[PDB]
Amino acid sequence: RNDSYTLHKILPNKVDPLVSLMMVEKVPDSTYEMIGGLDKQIKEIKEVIELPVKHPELFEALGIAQPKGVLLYGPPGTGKTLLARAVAHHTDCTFIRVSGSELVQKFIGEGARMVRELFVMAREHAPSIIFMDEIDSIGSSRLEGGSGGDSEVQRTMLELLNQLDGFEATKNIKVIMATNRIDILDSALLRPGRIDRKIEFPPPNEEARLDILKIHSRKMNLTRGINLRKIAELMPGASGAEVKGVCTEAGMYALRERRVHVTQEDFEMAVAKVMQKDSEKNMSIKKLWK
Amino acid sequence: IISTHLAKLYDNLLEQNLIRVIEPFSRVQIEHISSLIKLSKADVERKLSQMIL
Amino acid sequence: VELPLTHFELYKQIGIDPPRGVLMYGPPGCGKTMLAKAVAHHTTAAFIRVVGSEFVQKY
Amino acid sequence: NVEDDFSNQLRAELEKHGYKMETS
Amino acid sequence: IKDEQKNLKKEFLHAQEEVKRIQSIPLVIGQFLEAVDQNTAIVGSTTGSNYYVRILSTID
Amino acid sequence: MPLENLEEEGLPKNPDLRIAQLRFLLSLPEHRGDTAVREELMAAVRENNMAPYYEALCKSLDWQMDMDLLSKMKKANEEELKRLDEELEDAEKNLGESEIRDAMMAKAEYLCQIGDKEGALTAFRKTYDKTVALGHRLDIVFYLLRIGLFYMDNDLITRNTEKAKSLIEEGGDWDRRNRLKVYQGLYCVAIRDFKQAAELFLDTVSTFTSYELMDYKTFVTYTVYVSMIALERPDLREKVIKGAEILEVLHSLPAVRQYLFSLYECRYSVFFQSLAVVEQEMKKDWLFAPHYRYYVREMRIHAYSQLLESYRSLTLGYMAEAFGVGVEFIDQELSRFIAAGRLHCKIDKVNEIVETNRPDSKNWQYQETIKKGDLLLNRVQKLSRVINM
Amino acid sequence: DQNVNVKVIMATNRADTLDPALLRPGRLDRKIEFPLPDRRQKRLIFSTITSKMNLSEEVD
Repeated sequence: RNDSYTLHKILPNKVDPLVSLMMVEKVPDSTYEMIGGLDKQIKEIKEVIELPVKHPELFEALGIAQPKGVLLYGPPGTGKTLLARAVAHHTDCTFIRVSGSELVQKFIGEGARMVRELFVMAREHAPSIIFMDEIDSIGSSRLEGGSGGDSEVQRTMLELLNQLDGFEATKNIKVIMATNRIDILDSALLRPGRIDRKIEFPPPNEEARLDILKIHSRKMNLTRGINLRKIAELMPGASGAEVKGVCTEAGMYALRERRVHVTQEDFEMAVAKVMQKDSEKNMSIKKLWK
Repeated sequence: IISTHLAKLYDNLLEQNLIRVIEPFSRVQIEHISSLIKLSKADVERKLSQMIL
Repeated sequence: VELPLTHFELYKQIGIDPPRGVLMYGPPGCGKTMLAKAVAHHTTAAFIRVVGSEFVQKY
Repeated sequence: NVEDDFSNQLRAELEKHGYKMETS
Repeated sequence: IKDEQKNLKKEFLHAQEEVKRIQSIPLVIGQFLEAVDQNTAIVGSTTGSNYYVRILSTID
Repeated sequence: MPLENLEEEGLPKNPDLRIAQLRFLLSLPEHRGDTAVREELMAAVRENNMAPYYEALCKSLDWQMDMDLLSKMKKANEEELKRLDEELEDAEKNLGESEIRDAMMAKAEYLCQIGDKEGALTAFRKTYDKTVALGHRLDIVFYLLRIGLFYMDNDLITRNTEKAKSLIEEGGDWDRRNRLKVYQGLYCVAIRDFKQAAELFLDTVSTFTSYELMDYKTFVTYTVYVSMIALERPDLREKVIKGAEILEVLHSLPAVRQYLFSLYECRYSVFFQSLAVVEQEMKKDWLFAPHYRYYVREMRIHAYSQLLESYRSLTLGYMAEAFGVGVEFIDQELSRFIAAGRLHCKIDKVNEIVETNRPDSKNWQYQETIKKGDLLLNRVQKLSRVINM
Repeated sequence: DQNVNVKVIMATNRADTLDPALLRPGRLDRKIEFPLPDRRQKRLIFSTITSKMNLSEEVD
């Protein structure tokens, strides 16, 4: 109450800068099932990121020191990025995004100089994931010289993370970095004794494409005869977006036409449309960002 | 496109001529209405039956 | 853009999930805004144009 | 009479055959 | 006492004119963050300053 | 596919051949391992008698309880239990969301095979709480529906239906609605509302893909007959008879093809003959059709009403010929219908004129008011005394 | 998405100036691309511009 600043009542809710951050970044919706065809990938990622945060006990007991650093690498359109974030939704970790730029982060107004202070705060709201992201179309002016701006942040974080308090044989705060090369890495990340394993995702396969597409195709009506395979084979993809777009597009064709169901013929027209859009991006030398 | 569209309109055309005549009349003969439509008394009897439903 | 405004009911029914935002990308002059402008003119309504420098105030 | 449906199966068959032979 | 109620309602209605003056201008527009409780709540005025303020006759 | 169980089940229940049908009927539960629920299930199913199990005899000799039913049940359960344990324990060490989910979907599918209704709800909820693909989530509910219909108690399905309703909306998958639509129709034929059952069955025929259906051919034969019950002639003539959709659906209807013809021609005589036959061939076969009375009444009203509505006069001899029913019989049936007065016609047997009043006036709308009015009159008073004490 | 409401529909000519949080599932369904048009697609755009102008034809 003003001009004395004497307290009235306690609002039962807690506020820190970290809780707003988590909400704004927004955890994904997409399940590992949806993403699937990356089934081989969900097992590999699971072991290094998820297992030590869930139960650091198992590992403290064996007598190891839990990986500080986890590098995910491969294409940014085999849906590697989508899944990386899906591990954060699945854990219920706070989503702290650091790019080595001040994306909206408030704390002192950057959290990319914040190594030591961030771990603490993240600890309070454990488990947490500090996320580092490269797609090389945002922050394309920070890829040269030091060879990625995101790389400086990683280097520093893992090194302090290695030993502070009694937190070398305990782990609940992870760093996921996604990178698109094997060159963005620094020599400290390559040598083992802090980074257990480095995970690789293939470029989009025909075979994996069928399952991601099958789940989206369920969202609308199908009719007699399977031609999910025919439509999967034709697209060369370039993104999870492209897969998802085949379905949405079939609805747009059906709506124009004023159908009350979705037909097998619509999917045929849609793939072909989507395909063509991919080809235009291919000619221009572009990904999905212009 | 022409053949089909006209066909549906043809049967309909009959209804439209009857509704018009019938509307400001009550207990009027099939014979009187049948003169305006220029369709048979009997053919009209059948059409009214459907329209009533 | 235009059809869910008119008939949300058909657009939900079909198997495309309820309206979410659109992102338009390209190199300068390609008419990302042009197609948005065009549709808004025909409609005469269901469009709020806001300038992104109107968010900002002096104070 | 609890339900008309059991009796009705016989009725419709029977009634048509007699009625048809005579008048219809 | 059944009559006394009817008079108390008369006094009431005249007494209501008293709340009505605060309810009219000058007024500032805010936006309701959320209701922590009936008698007081947390609000954010259109100044980018938040205030903890009272609810006039426990608005629903 | 599990829907096949139902189709078979209507036959030993109704009289059209009791004994032979029972062996075949019993086999589909025999594999699934249905034993715990099976003895309780037979009792409920009855509404035209005859148990689908060996726990009672009604009309003829029942088939025996196979040993295989018990053996498959124990083996399937033991397996499911071993599998699930490693997964539940592993789930804790690893990502909670993924591991448990995969384990729970399988565990639920086996519980539904036994037919444990309670085991199906518990198994379902855990998967929903955790992350799971919208298509994959929605699929799960189909099993819980199949058991309620299997049980064929009106109460049990109403509980399932409420849950199913909340859930479909969250996921937003149309392919999945089609399977849901069929279950919904199957319950509808079972009670007094065929009117509702007709809509569900028609929409689904046009675009369907063969998952969760007992046989497409039987299903199409059945769909047309149900549409008639709901739909009077001005709707029926356009939609079913002359429509584009019926060819796309494919033909297996002929007994029914002739049936629709009789209403359109204005020659009712053959309608009544077919009505009697339709009760014996479709309805009995199918498990779903109780309170058969409703079906008969409505169909007979449809024929009478369409002729009467069009015509305020016919002469008796013409009226009798067209209807093709005996004179005492045409009168008696109508007598019930005239009381309600949505038809509201008199018959002379001295003037030889059958008159139709045909109210579309205040009379029509008011009569309904009275009937509804009676039900409201008892309830309100009953409520007042219970509370007072 | 209190109701139906389609969200921000925005146009972007900068790829480096853009948030990737805005691209998260459940904010954006469909991302539209605008290419520079090929010879055939170009001709249509030209034809319409000419139609707005009134002249005697001395352009092909």
